[PDB]
Amino acid sequence: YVKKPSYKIVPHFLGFNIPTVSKWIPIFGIWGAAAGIGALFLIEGVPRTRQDILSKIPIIGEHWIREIPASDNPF
Amino acid sequence: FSTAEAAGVKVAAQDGQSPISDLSVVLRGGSRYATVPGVSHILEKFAFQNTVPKSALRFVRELELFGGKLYTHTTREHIVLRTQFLKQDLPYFVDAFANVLKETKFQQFELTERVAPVAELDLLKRESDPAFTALEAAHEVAFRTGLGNSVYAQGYSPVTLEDVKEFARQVYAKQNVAVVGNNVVPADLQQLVGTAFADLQEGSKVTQAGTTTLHGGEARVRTSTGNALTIALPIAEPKPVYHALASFLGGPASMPWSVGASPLAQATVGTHTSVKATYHNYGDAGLFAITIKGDSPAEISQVAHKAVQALKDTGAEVTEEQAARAYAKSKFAAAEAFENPDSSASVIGMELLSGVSRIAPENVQKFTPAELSEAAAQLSASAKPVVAAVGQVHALPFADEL
Repeated sequence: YVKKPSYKIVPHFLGFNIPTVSKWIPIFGIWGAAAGIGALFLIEGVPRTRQDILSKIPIIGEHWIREIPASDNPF
Repeated sequence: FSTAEAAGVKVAAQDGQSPISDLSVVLRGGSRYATVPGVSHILEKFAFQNTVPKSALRFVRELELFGGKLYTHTTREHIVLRTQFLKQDLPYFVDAFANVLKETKFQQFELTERVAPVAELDLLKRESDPAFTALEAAHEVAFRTGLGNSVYAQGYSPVTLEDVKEFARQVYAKQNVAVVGNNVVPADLQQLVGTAFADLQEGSKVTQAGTTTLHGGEARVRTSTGNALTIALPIAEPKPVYHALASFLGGPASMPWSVGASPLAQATVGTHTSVKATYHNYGDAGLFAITIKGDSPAEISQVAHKAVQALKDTGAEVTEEQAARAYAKSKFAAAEAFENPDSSASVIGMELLSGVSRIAPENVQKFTPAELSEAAAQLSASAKPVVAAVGQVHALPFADEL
């Protein structure tokens, strides 16, 4: 015989609890990747981005190492 | 069902071999005992609202964790609160009933926002069937008060929180409460009721204000929502033969797409109408009714004439075959009533509260053709016929026409 149902209240805040949020942790990860890729793509033309980030990528990085010949540069 | 007593409360239980139990608290608090029109309906709807130990919300959320269900209804005699659950969860349900009877906070907001709106939807759903309305109207004409009180709360007579709280003070007392357990171990239930319902008031037996008086008459309820007609005959000495007579006269078909072999069923041939004879025993009075519904007032009128004729014809002669058919149909009706948890609870509830020992389906008396014809003769020649017409009332029959 059972006198009482068996349960506990999980901690919650603003209608979020850990079981729910933990299901979404990976989704935040992917959104963060999406935002990272998108941000980097937006500033790919900025010379600093090329110098500091993009040219350092192995194999691919030589796409961003480009020199104007001194004969063709007024400045 | 082994009848016992646990701390002054009458407890009946029958153990079985199934995983599901039904516990029902039957209260002597139906509409014949009502103080104000509609209070027994309101008190029924106030069951499992907020109690001091446990809120309505908490109760429903916990009931879903047990997968239990809750069923409540009001009759002219009782309020029945039933729970259906898994056998092992019995102690929770006993304690829940104890909280309802001892510690219900009857709060005005619950009445306005929760209880009364639900009571109103309950009634509107019932009235969608014009036959319900006709049979309710017939009781009102036949008895006026007591059994003639409305079962359900209506808008025209507003029940107040003080009304409901007073009635609950009378009804929720050891003297008006019976516990009925289907598929519950009887020894276990007595132990639990004895601890849980110990501090319930003793109170006094609720009584009908005034004696049951019988009257004849007519009720004419104009609706635009379908047509029905009840022909009732009030009975001053309720006798078990009227069950046999109700089943004999019959009305509903016993097989699909057929009319039926019952005298009242044969009265509907050529019409899209249905008919049902019913007998209501209320201990000290009874009501024998024949209700006819249909979409055509002309057809209802036609069937009503044949219905009265059928009853007169029965008063003349019934064959031996027909009397045996009535015994068979009546034993069956008794058996299925004792099986259905809804009606079962109230049957033992009437044995526990009132004292009317139950008639087991196997002990249903066989009435001779003499006894049946005599019962029908006594009805066709009644001094107080009731007729309740519902729908296009200008086109339905009157008592004096029948």
